[PDB]
Amino acid sequence: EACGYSDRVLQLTLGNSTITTQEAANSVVAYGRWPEYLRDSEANPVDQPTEPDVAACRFYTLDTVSWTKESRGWWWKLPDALRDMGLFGQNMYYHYLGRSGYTVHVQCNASKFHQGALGVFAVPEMCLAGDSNTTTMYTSYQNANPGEKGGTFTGTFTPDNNQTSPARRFCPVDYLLGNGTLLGNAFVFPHQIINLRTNNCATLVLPYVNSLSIDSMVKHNNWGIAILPLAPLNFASESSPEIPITLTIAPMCCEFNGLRNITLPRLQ
Amino acid sequence: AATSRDALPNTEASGPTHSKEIPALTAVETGATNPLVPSDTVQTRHVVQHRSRSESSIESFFARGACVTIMTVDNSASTTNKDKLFAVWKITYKDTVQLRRKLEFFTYSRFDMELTFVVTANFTETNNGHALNQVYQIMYVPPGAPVPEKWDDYTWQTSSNPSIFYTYGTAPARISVPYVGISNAYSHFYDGFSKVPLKDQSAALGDSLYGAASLNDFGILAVRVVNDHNPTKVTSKIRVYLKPKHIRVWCPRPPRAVAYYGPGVDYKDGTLTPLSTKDLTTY
Amino acid sequence: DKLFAVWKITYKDTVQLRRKLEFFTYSRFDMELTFVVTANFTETNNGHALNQVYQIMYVPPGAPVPEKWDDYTWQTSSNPSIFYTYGTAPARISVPYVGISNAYSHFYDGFSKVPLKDQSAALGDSLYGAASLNDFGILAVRVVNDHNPTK
Amino acid sequence: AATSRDALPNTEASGPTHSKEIPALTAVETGA
Amino acid sequence: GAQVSSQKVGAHESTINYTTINYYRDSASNAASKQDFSQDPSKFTEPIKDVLIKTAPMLN
Amino acid sequence: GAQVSSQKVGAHESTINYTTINYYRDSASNAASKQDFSQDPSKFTEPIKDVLIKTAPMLN
Amino acid sequence: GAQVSSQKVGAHESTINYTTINYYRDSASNAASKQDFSQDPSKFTEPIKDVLIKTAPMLN
Amino acid sequence: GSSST
Amino acid sequence: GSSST
Amino acid sequence: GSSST
Amino acid sequence: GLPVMNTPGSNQYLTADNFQSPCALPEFDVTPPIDIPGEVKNMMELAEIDTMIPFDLSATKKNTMEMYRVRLSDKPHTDDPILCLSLSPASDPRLSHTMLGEILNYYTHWAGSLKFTFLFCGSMMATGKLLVSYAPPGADPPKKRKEAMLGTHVIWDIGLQSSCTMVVPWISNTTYRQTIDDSFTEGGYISVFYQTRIVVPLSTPREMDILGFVSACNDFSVRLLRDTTHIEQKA
Amino acid sequence: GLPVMNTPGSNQYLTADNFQSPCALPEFDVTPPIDIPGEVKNMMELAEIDTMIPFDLSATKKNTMEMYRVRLSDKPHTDDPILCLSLSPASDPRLSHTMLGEILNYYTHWAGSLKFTFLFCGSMMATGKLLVSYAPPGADPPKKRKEAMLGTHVIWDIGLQSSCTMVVPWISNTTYRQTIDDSFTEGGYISVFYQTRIVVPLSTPREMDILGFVSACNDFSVRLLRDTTHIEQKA
Amino acid sequence: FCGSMMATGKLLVSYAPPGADPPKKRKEAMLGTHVIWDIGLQSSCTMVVPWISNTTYRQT
Ligand SMILES: CCCCCCCCCCCCC/C=C\[C@H](O)[C@H](N)CO
Ligand SMILES: CCCCCCCCCCCCC/C=C\[C@H](O)[C@H](N)CO
Ligand SMILES: *C(=O)CCCCCCCCCCCCC
Ligand SMILES: *C(=O)CCCCCCCCCCCCC
Ligand SMILES: *C(=O)CCCCCCCCCCCCC
Repeated sequence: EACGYSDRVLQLTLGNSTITTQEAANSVVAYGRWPEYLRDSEANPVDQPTEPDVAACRFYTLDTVSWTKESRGWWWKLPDALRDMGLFGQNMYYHYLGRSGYTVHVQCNASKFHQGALGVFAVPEMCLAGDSNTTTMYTSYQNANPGEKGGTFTGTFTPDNNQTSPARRFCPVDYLLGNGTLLGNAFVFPHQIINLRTNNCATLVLPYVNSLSIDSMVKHNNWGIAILPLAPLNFASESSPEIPITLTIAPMCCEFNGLRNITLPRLQ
Repeated sequence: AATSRDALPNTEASGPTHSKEIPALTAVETGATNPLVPSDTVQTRHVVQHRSRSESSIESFFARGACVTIMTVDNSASTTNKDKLFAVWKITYKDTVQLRRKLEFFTYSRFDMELTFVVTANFTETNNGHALNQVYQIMYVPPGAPVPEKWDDYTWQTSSNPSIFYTYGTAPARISVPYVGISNAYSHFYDGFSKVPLKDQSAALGDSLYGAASLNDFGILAVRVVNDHNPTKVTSKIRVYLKPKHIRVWCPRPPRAVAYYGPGVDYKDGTLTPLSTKDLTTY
Repeated sequence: DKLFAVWKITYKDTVQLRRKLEFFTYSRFDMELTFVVTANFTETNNGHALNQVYQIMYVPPGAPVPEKWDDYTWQTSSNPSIFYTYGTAPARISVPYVGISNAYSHFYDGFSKVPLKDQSAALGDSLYGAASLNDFGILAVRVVNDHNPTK
Repeated sequence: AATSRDALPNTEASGPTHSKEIPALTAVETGA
Repeated sequence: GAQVSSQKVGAHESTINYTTINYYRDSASNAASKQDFSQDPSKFTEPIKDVLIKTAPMLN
Repeated sequence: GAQVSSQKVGAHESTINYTTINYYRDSASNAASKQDFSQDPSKFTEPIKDVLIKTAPMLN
Repeated sequence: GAQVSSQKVGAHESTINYTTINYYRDSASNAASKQDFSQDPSKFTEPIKDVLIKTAPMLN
Repeated sequence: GSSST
Repeated sequence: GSSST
Repeated sequence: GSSST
Repeated sequence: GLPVMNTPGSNQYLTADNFQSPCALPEFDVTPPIDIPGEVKNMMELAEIDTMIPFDLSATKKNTMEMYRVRLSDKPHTDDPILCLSLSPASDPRLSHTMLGEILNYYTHWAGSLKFTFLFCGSMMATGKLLVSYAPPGADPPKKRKEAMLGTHVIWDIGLQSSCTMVVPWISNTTYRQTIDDSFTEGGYISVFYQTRIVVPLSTPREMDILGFVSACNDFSVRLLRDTTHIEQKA
Repeated sequence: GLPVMNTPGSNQYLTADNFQSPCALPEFDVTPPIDIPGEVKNMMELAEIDTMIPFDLSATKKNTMEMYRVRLSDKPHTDDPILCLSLSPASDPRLSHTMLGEILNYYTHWAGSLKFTFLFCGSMMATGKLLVSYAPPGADPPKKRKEAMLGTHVIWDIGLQSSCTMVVPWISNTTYRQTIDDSFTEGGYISVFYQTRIVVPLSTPREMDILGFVSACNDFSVRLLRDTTHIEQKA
Repeated sequence: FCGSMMATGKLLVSYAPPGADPPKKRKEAMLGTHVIWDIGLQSSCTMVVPWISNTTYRQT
């Protein structure tokens, strides 16, 4: 635009929160569908829904992780990563049912002299593979759900050989996208790439996706966020560079049904 | 209104170019694929395109019966340490690999299911003897109905369960079933658990398998030889073929790249090297 | 092992239809295939076999050819198969004009490879008059039944 | 004219209430 | 109740048609019509918020 | 003498119809149409002589 | 969707006709109509650039 | 001839 | 319906 | 009666 | 003859099929119907009739008349449950044998709203307020009034209208639930508490029974017909 | 009865047939669809999405993340190839596992135009010009820029538009190619060269990666459905 | 921002209305009114502290 508007410079405002960026690579709307509230013709639970609106549909920043030459990748699940985030988390644990869309904003700046590229993927039903070759489908609820800290990918599959006290955790191998399919094909999922010379962030607007209009947020994650180094971090001639990666995520058009007493999960 | 059997777009003739229009240059970071066609980067002639994508419509891609299981039954005398063998199979497409991999190009699906049954029998013992033509009963028992415990017990009465009585040597049996899911679509992947572990509850009590939803998702097929036994032993097998008709699919996925290892997405050590050696600058 | 059969689809293994088609250089047609199936006992013994079912699987160039009568390829999720019951009417299917050219070539005066000077003779070599090595694929046929004591 | 395959009645939206209308209270002795 | 549709004719020897009658009350019993629609790949190939013009810079 | 009715279509790939011809003189030989009616449960759920208004006291 | 054509009648006992309905979507499944055309042999029998008049000298 | 339902 | 040849 | 597609 | 090609399914017998077949008694003079009272058109009509719940299946009360009686008394207020029940209408032992439970055991799937009605059978002189609760699944099942109050509930005041109804609204993730015990399609928790206490004057019984009934609402339906486990035939 | 004559094909089971058959669950109440995002109507839609190429299948890089990275450096100009690839999208080991390659392995025949897009992942300070080439088959496969330039090509200038696309136009003798290695239906040669050289200032990495993607154009189609060799089930 | 053009960074500027523990960690500050500032050519960034008060005027 001759008034200066740019593909690269954006402002997102949800609730009492605003994100600015000056080095964006446009932004993605997954499957071309913007988030929406549940329509009457698709509705299923009959009780009046709660719609917390600005109290929950706002940007929550998770703990910042660190990208280094040895990093194999990171993953998070939604809504799990937001289970402890203000009134969104509260609404989630107080209700049997809940649905939500999200704006995901991944942040990672560096310099004109650094290089590297992060693949940022939003995967519907991101089922990951377990650490076991003695029992399949054995990852425990506690290990499947890290909350905001997320998990990581590994370059090596290593089977849990403790049969007495199994680890019961995932063992997500990076080139196999943590799920037995090739990473080079993850681009069929809604994605952006943070290539440090080009941009310093990724923005993905995710609709609620499921085979149901609404479901148990506590039992089921709708989306997975997978961040993998497609091209490794590098800087000048330093052997041990580091740059931070920050995740900020906002729920959108979230509504809840089936109010009762609060859920108190076994998370450890 | 564009149909699957319509011809694809014609190539339009294009000549030399020298401008500020830059189709070839792009930025994959955006998450988009550059929509180019040959006339954007080379000189083209006019071609009237007749080819179509008719055979790769979702319906056409799936319009085939695939074997999902082999059930074994026999017609032997039940004796104190061993009974006449009837078969019980939990309905699924995950016991075999080929249809499973095709459905798993997608996250969710809706379809009407066509099941076709191929039935073959043979003698197992040496003796001369004979058997007369067998009739088979394929009974569907849905989650909650009494599963048969003996080849001849009351459950084979089927007052409400659907059964097929198939006569050996006649055309393979076939039935259709509608979209029977308890959700708006079948989930090929469920990133969740069927139970929330509560703190106030024992770990055992809150536990459940990762990625599993209803323990008896679709029920069972129970198959038996209806005939009484012969002096001679005859073993039979029922091969089940599944075809998804009237199908819709959502959310594409990368296909399975390493061997299947159970009903989930798990993989086995030693099978994780799909790709083969090939040098970067070797054609 | 139990014997299953594999045949490279062609009209050139027999002579009569071949000679008729070869009155012409090129052709287009829809192909109708009909299958007549006959069985017999080979050993002397008395015994018996129950009625056989046969699987005729089409495997097109590139699909896994079966190595054993009972391996995973007979699952046929995508290849077309006919399950034929012994003693019923001969099996039959139709196929459209499936050529990768605008017509079938009954004669191809050429090679599938150009021998280049910068390449070894072995590397540039190919049979005279042959085009695609696996032109139309194979039919793989098996008896689906398990074995009898009698052959 | 209501057929076996007709959809069942829609749920109508309803809000808070404070009145002499007492749907919840009843008397099963009546046989109803 | 017969449905008459046209065939797309491949090899040739007007429009040739074929006939179909459904014999059963349940649509699940029907054969597949194969009369399917195509859609544009955009939701997967161009999921970006701002419409892409291919001759223009993707980043401006 | 063909009877043409519509199917209620569940999973999808206009109105789809199906055809039925009765081949026999005796109605007992016919298939079941499954075109059935529903009725209100009142004769069992509210068999009371005085019409029940649910917002009112059942006993007045 | 029925196609009604005439038979050429050989031995006799009006026009006698026969009926054909295509049962399948793919034209490849159809029977052969045998309603074929003839052409003149000229492209093989007289492929010469200058039209031949048979009463005239072929070489002039 | 035909009846329609 | 019908075609005539 | 008949439908045409 | 007309050229025909036999398709798969030929000569099979599907017990759920729906074909014509020849009549063995041609031109039989059928007796006309008469207008018998009580005609039923759909099994859900029966599911909408209230039937009584066998709540107290203790070892000594089960399979006796006592199983239908829930004993209350005029004891001091407590926040402890009078009764606790799982909303698994075909599989919980207290619901599976009600008319609703029985019909649901001939089907694989159920959906819709239900309602529980309680009848107070103490003397006219007895008064009391009770809290009837429905907690949708996913949290700790209520064992104290404190938790039960936070879910769907009705505070019942005992008086001339002898009975009170709590509607269990259809609140589910899936569009239909399974008619067996299944965690994925679990329905949640029904419970009853003392809101104040039962109070009686002198010369009055200090203990009494309440009876409970369950029935389906007009939005309730079932599907996928199946055999029941509620009857068998050994030998 | 109506006189009929059974034809060949009678009683067979063709797995590709398309017939009606009886419904085992008559009058079943089907759950309606909801508008789930991401519906696909044709497998070629997936083939038009860019997926990343495992170019470097060396013994130590294959089956690791490194296989997707093509290393460049600021070395002096050479006319020697950065990479060489055969246009055999279903059978060349670098293309056969891409999403396009995978879908093509369920079909016998492919036709149409393709496009390769490369992404430069060095620092902003790094500059360079590269030549991306497509040589239709029939001559010596290009091993020097001199030959590669004579075919279809794009000279890529590295800058703010991070990526560059070369379209491989449909140029074939046959109307469809086979999805296996076949000389008669061979597609030719894809290659990449240094046009000038990568140049960096001081304090900058002298080596970096480019990533490559392949996808189909709107004129691309496949036919003759078949099983893939890319999955098996031993025992 | 008064660093060099070569310096980059993202900062979070926060406003927490009164009544809870004053934020000493980003975790708490994020939950209130805030702006995530990306450093670049637009040198400066503004957070608006919206009038959020119990009383109609505050004391000075
Ligand atoms: C007389 C024989 C009747 C046979 C009736 C079978 C009815 C049950 C059909 C179940 C449908 C299975 C569909 C495939 C599997 C699921 O889609 C996946 N696990 C995803 O949910
Ligand atoms: C279930 C059985 C399916 C069988 C399908 C067979 C499909 C393949 C048909 C190939 C067509 C062969 C036509 C004859 C040969 C060629 O015309 C000549 N070599 C000339 O090119
Ligand atoms: C519409 O269908 C009216 C025309 C009827 C044409 C002839 C029907 C052929 C036999 C149909 C049997 C129906 C199967 C229950
Ligand atoms: C009404 O039925 C007029 C139309 C007739 C349509 C074709 C009938 C198909 C064969 C019917 C046989 C009747 C069985 C005794
Ligand atoms: C045009 O076909 C309208 C007239 C229909 C005449 C009766 C058809 C007889 C049965 C046709 C079955 C079609 C096979 C799928």
